[PDB]
Amino acid sequence: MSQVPGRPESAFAHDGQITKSPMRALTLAALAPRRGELLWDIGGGSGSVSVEWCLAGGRAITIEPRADRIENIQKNIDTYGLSPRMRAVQGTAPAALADLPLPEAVFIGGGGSQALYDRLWEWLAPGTRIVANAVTLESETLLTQLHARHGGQLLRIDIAQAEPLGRMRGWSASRPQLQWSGQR
Amino acid sequence: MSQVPGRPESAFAHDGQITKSPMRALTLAALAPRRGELLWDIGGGSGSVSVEWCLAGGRAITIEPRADRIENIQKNIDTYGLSPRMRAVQGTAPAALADLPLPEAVFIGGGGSQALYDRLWEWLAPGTRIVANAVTLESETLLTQLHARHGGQLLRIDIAQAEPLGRMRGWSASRPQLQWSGQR
Amino acid sequence: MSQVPGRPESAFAHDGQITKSPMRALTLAALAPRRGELLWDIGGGSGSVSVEWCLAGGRAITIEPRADRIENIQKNIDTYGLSPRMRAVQGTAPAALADLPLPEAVFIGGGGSQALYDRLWEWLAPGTRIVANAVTLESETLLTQLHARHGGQLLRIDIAQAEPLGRMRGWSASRPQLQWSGQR
Amino acid sequence: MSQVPGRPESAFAHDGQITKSPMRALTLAALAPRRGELLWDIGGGSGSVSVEWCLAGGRAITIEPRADRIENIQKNIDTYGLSPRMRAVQGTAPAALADLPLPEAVFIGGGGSQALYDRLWEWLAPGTRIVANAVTLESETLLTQLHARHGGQLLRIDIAQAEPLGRMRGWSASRPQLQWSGQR
Ligand SMILES: Nc1ncnc2c1ncn2[C@@H]1O[C@H](CSCC[C@H](N)C(=O)O)[C@@H](O)[C@H]1O
Ligand SMILES: Nc1ncnc2c1ncn2[C@@H]1O[C@H](CSCC[C@H](N)C(=O)O)[C@@H](O)[C@H]1O
Ligand SMILES: Nc1ncnc2c1ncn2[C@@H]1O[C@H](CSCC[C@H](N)C(=O)O)[C@@H](O)[C@H]1O
Ligand SMILES: Nc1ncnc2c1ncn2[C@@H]1O[C@H](CSCC[C@H](N)C(=O)O)[C@@H](O)[C@H]1O
Repeated sequence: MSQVPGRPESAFAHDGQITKSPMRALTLAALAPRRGELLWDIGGGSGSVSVEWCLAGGRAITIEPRADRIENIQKNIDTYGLSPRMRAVQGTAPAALADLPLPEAVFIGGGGSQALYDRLWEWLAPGTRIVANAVTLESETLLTQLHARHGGQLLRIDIAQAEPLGRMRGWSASRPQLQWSGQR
Repeated sequence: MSQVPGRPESAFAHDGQITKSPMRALTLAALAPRRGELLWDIGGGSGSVSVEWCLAGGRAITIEPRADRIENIQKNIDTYGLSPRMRAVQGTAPAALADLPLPEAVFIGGGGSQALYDRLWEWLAPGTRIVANAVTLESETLLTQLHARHGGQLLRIDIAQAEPLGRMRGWSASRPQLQWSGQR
Repeated sequence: MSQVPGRPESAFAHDGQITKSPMRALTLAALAPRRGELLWDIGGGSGSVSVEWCLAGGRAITIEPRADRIENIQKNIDTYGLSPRMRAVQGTAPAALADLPLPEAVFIGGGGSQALYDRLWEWLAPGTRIVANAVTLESETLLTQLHARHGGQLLRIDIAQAEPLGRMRGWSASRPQLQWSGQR
Repeated sequence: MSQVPGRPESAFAHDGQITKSPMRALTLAALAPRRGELLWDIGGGSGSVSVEWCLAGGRAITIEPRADRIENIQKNIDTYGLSPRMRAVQGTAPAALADLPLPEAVFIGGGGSQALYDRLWEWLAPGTRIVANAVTLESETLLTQLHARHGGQLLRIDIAQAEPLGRMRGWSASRPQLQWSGQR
């Protein structure tokens, strides 16, 4: 079992919603976990980002509304013997982050609206690290405005795979993603 | 300091030829270090891949012809106290590889030719993992051929960054890079 | 000489600010000249869009503030004997637009601000076609907003070219460009 | 009806196989038709590239094996009153090009193997223009080798559209295409 992020999708329980391995390698690079650091993983999903954060030696709380997804998250905590360093929390951000200890880092997988970012600026200790991925055009202008307001690094990421087609190979149909890496 | 690959380019002595931090994350994700595994790093440059591979628990031999770049590799060995774990060899592949112990993984950022690959193909223990980045049409073609012959994974990767443009921002002008990841 | 848009950049007097030939093809495709239709070309530069629009049978008014660039527009008018069909106006939109007859189509390669668009929105006959290229994060955001408000088509476009790289070839480093095409 | 290439897909009879409008704008830009010039459109499909070549004032022969596709091609000749400037030919290249008059330009939509390119170099008058689009990795290395051997322009083209997803917008999943524009 690998000592670095980007571990296969199949290292995790998940439905058809999971940060794909190369994106997750990028995401963890930007999160930059130090040992014992806390992360709020807003979005959650399969919790795979949290899992790699914890395997790098971090502690993580992983917020997620959907019940089916929370089961997957929980299986992944057990599978990696991650209690109590990682906690699944069933809820919806920002509301679900009201009664939680302040973190050193925040990952906005999913749920990234202005209301979230207003609350975050209201609730978080200055210099708390933020990392966000956006796949919609609306999420993208949001990350672009955040980068205008507060600086940081803003990356545009395109990754495709080679695949069958049908006696030949093609590039898999790809979407770019924006990622913002900043503070506060 | 960060517990995962893709640390900033300033965490390393380098001369301008370093592997960019997000690409370094992707590569290490493909290399997938397990504790104590050995890496051949062909085309060391400033040795950043090897440093992050060894920081994840591996050992590495780093092959670079240029004495001035070797010196930077040496500093990174020093900085991170990796001398038990990490060796520099001044030289050219394939000649410099000939008396080395066989690795568990190989990385080619260096001058990857068909010669190098035929030699690697003859020498390597079956199941040894290979990872290569290409940034020329000629080396990309080569990876695609390698992929057609041997399988594994072939990724096309484009990463840009938000850069100044007068009082405006613009995407930095990037090249896609091809990355093959296979074995044997 | 070629009967379609996207003629080489050498078929025009220009100063370095010209629209690239493949982008000029895409733009004219979006503009879709019918015989005798009128174009407002905001941000003329060297007037290449207008030249190709008028060569397809249209008429155009070309708006550029810089006297030295106007001179290049003038040469292209001369070269192609377009003076009955094509006018240069030295100035800035929106002021320079105020006494012009209303067009059948408008192209903004020029300084496209929200001001310009509010004014264009008030002045223009409903069904007038609009086409804009963006190369900054700020102008791209604007196009996306325009798209959300008004519909039409929004394309993301990346074009690179095979360039030397020592004795090897590599892709030239390009930016994506956003292009909106709508009406009213 | 527009005086330039890139006309909508729906301006043509076609099954689910047709050069998409922006690609076709690019393709015709590179073909550069002059009035009365002959084109072999190898591939054929719906014949849309031929149709725009002829509407620019060119003559075209359009080779295509599949019977269903040839009906579409023929409907497009009738619809645009293109007889006899455009001829549908049911066959398979290179064989199907044995008894045909020599052209000024060649478009390799589909069917682009080495056998084709060996025959073409054997059958065509020096300085005959070639334009080719490739979507597979094998077709791409072929166009890359052709560019090594004979120069010309080699472009990498990525175009995406904005589209629903589901209360938001996404970029449509896109494949890059290589296009070679050369001679002989
Ligand atoms: N307001 C909100 N707060 C928290 N999570 C939300 C949310 N809105 C949507 N989500 C969740 O965000 C997830 C999408 S992202 C899933 C991928 C995940 N990052 C992974 O690595 O596995 C969905 O599971 C969705 O239920
Ligand atoms: N035949 C060969 N054998 C070993 N190294 C080579 C080589 N040809 C070129 N190289 C080296 O490969 C380097 C380019 S790649 C440098 C990036 C490196 N992976 C890093 O992270 O720092 C150059 O320094 C060059 O000297
Ligand atoms: N407010 C404004 N009104 C009109 N033109 C403007 C403007 N601001 C900038 N421009 C012009 O827009 C040009 C950049 S775009 C040049 C490309 C042009 N379409 C061509 O094919 O040649 C510059 O020359 C600049 O002077
Ligand atoms: N050897 C060959 N010779 C000629 N046509 C071929 C071929 N192999 C495949 N084709 C055809 O090439 C077509 C794919 S391309 C279709 C898009 C077309 N360029 C258009 O603009 O409408 C298919 O119709 C296929 O039947």
